[PDB]
Amino acid sequence: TSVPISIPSRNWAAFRGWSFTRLKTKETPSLGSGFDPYFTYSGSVPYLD
Amino acid sequence: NFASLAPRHGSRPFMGTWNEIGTSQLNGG
Amino acid sequence: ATPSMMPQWSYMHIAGQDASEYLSPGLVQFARATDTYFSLGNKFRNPT
Amino acid sequence: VSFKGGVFSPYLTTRLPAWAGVRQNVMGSNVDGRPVAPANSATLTYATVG
Amino acid sequence: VSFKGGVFSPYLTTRLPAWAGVRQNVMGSNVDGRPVAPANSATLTYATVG
Amino acid sequence: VSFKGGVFSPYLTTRLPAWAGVRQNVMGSNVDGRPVAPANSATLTYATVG
Repeated sequence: TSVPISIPSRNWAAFRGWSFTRLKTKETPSLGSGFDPYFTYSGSVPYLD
Repeated sequence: NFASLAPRHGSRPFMGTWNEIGTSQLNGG
Repeated sequence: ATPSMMPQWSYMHIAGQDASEYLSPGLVQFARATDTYFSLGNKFRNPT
Repeated sequence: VSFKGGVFSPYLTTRLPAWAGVRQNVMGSNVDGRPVAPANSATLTYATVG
Repeated sequence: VSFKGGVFSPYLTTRLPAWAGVRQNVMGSNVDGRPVAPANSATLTYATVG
Repeated sequence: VSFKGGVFSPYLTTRLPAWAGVRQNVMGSNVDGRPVAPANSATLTYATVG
């Protein structure tokens, strides 16, 4: 129900606003690997949409 | 000049047109 | 990462001059003459 | 150990990095169609090369 | 998954913020006396307005 | 509460400090040979002095 995100100690020099939303873990393709096993759900992934 | 109020696009301040000071919205005008 | 980031912004037009004032004075003449047919106005980063 | 008050994640969440293995460990699948082992399984510690 | 060594919270604890819902989820109560749903329940996702 | 996706520790791990009590809580032993209580047990809140 509640997740405390924190990142440390940077010059917020020319910062614009935030944007944040929520999506399923089941539809998130991992870009950092070339091939991505466990990515079963071919389902219009909101991370790319 | 009031140049410290306008949201500047770059160095030139964004100064609007001259119809952006009044209005003439009547029924059929 | 500098305590006053004016040169690093104005070098890449985060915060520098307007899109028609830093260019060489022929290129403003070129990009406005070639306005309708060969438009190159989307490559010069008008900052706000 | 034995929470019993279901307020969950009081702990600082670090981002998941971008590779396969830190997102889920459900029964995945290779690109032609046989299922690949989950990351919980100790099967996926040697390079299975067909 | 299956700790078996009961040293608990090796994880960095972030403060609980000040509102109702991050402290417990026991069977609460409204100000006149009927019980309110716990935060685990999906009943408390719409504004129940009497 | 009810993970069901066994990717574990998404949470920021803080180092265990150097003393006895933050490493395990298995059935330990005193220096001559009788077993000492685990840290889960509430027996180890008073100084047992023989």
